[PDB]
Amino acid sequence: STPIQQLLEHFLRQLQRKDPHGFFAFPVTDAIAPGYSMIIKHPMDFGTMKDKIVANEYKSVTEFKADFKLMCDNAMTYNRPDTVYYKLAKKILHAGFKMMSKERLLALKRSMS
Ligand SMILES: COc1cc(-c2cc(C)c(=O)n(C)c2C)cc(OC)c1C[NH+](C)C
Repeated sequence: STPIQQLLEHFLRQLQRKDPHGFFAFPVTDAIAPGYSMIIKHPMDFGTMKDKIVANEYKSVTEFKADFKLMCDNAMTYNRPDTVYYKLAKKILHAGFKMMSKERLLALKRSMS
């Protein structure tokens, strides 16, 4: 494991703790969400993000945050605002962006000195 992989695994574990039912753990299938593949063209989930960390496919925290944002945005696009998925996606998105904020990453960058 490399330092970037350990950092991304830490952020991913913290985000995944906010989804105890595993709604974001693996891809959404059309069987459990009719028309999903017809509405969501760039699917994303925590399991795919984990595979990308293990394969060393993320060059930066910005790329990781972009996948996290895509996952939440997909749930808010497919699902209406009064649904469990939309509400959890909104809660998870705000918490993840606070955790990986520019202030937190600037403090972490300054600690690399
Ligand atoms: C009902 O259960 C699930 C629901 C969703 C889900 C997740 C999201 C983000 C979504 O937008 N939709 C529309 C759906 C249907 C995913 C699931 O598994 C990945 C499961 C099955 N789990 C064992 C709990």
